[PDB]
Amino acid sequence: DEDETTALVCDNGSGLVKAGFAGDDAPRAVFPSIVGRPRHQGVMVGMGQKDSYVGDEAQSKRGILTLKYPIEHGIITNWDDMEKIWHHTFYNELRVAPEEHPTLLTEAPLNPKANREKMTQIMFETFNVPAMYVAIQAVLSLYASGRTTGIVLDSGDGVTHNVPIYEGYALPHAIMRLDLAGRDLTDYLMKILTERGYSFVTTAEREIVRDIKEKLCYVALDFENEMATAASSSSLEKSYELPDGQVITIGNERFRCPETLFQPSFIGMESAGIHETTYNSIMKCDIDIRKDLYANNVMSGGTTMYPGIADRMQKEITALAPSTMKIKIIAPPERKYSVWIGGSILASLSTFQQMWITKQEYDEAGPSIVHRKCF
Amino acid sequence: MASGVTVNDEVIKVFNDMKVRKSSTQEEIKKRKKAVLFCLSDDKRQIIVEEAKQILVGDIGDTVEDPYTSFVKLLPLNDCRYALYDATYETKESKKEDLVFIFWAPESAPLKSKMIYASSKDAIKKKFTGIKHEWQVNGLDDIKDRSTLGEKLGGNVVVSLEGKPL
Amino acid sequence: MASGVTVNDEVIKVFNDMKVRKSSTQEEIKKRKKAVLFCLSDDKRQIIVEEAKQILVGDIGDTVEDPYTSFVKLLPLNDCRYALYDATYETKESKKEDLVFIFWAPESAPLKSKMIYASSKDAIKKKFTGIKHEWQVNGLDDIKDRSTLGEKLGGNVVVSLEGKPL
Repeated sequence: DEDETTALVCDNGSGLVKAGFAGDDAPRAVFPSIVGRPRHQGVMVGMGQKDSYVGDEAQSKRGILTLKYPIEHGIITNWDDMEKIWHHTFYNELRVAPEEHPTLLTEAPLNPKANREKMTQIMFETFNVPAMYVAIQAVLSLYASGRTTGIVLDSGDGVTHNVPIYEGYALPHAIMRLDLAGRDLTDYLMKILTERGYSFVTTAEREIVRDIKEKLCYVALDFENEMATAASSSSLEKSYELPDGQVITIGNERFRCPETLFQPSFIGMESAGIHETTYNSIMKCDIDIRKDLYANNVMSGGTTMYPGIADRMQKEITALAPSTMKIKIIAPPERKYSVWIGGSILASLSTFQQMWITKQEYDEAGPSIVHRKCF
Repeated sequence: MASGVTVNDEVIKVFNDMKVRKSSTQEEIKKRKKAVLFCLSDDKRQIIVEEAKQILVGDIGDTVEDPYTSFVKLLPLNDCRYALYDATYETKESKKEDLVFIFWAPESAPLKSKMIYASSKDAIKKKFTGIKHEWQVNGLDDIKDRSTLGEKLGGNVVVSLEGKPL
Repeated sequence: MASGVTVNDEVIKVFNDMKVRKSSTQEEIKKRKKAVLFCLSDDKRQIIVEEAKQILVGDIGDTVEDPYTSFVKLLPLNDCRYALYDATYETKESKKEDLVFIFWAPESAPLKSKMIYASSKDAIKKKFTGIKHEWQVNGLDDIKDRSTLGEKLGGNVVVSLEGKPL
């Protein structure tokens, strides 16, 4: 018999979860990787059939929960609530039984050896998944760009990752991270909307500040030019509107917000910008391959959705790099999801014949199977 | 003595079958309920399910525009009820298939259907899990098309609801 | 099953005509393969040969201005492929006659072709051992120019290539 065999896809890199089915180019669910549970009694009096509230349920239930993200930076810092994110993803967001359906998962860049093995473990011992693979996240968007060798940037939520890759292997002497991204840019956005007297604090306003971050914020090509061009216009200040009909105004905050990713000195870290971190990462790669990393800078992740960011990156890196060499940046249309999209395409491939990460083989090879079911 | 009412898991047996996905090439099409109604008993100690029409995902071929725009043409204008809807909205960013809980309590429905369904409303809301959204709806004009249903899910992701572009 | 496509030894038949020579007086002029194309079989499991102009060292006299230039009038504008080349190039201190592996993946081509093809790079690159250069080909307008068939080898040739000045 024949059925559209619904193999499962889940991805997390920097605290934003994406999920759907093998062959979907558009997710069935996307949520922030937060779990909350009661500080005393449940959300309505007595116990429910659950009293743990993930993502959207954690975000919309103020006054009642103690909360964690199992990924407080770029590394997974808890597994026992990360279990409950996957459980909610499968059985509540996607609404499938993973018991009989194969899974593609992604390892988040710059994480210790055991992180993919503890992922492999929980999938075979707790969820009972029949066959699975843990990919490195970055290579799926490298392959979707049309590279097998190059350098990948994530800038998802809670970190920017910078991952040089040669022929599917990420270079462990030269991989880099910058612990500022789309998360803390939401909080910096309300730290400057404070200058207009908007006393924002709640999750119900973090909704609106997210919506300004997606629909209104852009990177400057020249920060002095974009300030002068705004001041020489008869409109720079513009209203956004809250779903209940109330109105809020935003101006130059739209590019003052993004700019601190090109220099963390503005939000007050010592850390260098994403272009500087990219070229420092390239500079720490081997001399016989640095040449091709210049042309193959793949921009993935949620924070790459600001206009001007790839265009600025090419203009910035050409001041850092010896100008005999030539720079090329690539930022896909679906750059927001690109790593999970390449995961969905990998999930749909049935050619298991040189993999063998399965719930038979697991019980001989153990948690470390993932390092002995690859070349 | 203020006893209240209780949900028997016959309401949850149909919820489980409705909620969870199965085989895509047939059993998503005609072994998923897309709409159901839940009702107070004549006794009034319990919530039940009855003949109050369930419809599936494939029945758009056999009969209707879509199952839920058929369901709103079958809602009782003079009684309060609970309903359940698996709301499909589609875009390039996400293909969201969310299960929604509905409290139906018409302006024309009587005060002593109202107060009973309203006080037991959030007992059933804790028995269901893998609901994403909820509606408190109070007449036909609050529910009369998909575009008025999409507003109460909200965001900007509902570019289409139930196969109809908004 | 979450697992990339597997290449088998059908491709090693076509690469026999590359991996070894014969005598230059006749046999190389009928049996050195200069260009050949490979594709994903749409059962979605393996990379096979695409039997659409296997180019050699006779055909260069009859019509084929450069071997690859006749092959660039087949290659799909918006879809991915794999190819091989036996590159004939004169340097300052050696005549080289060296095998090259080509990844064809146009910049505008579908992600859903790109990912399956690109993840097979490892699998084909293990089997086609005895290659000395790798051409990343990002579309037509990254290889229609005759010089970059030398640059993608490392450029350091600087005398002649394919019978043309370099």
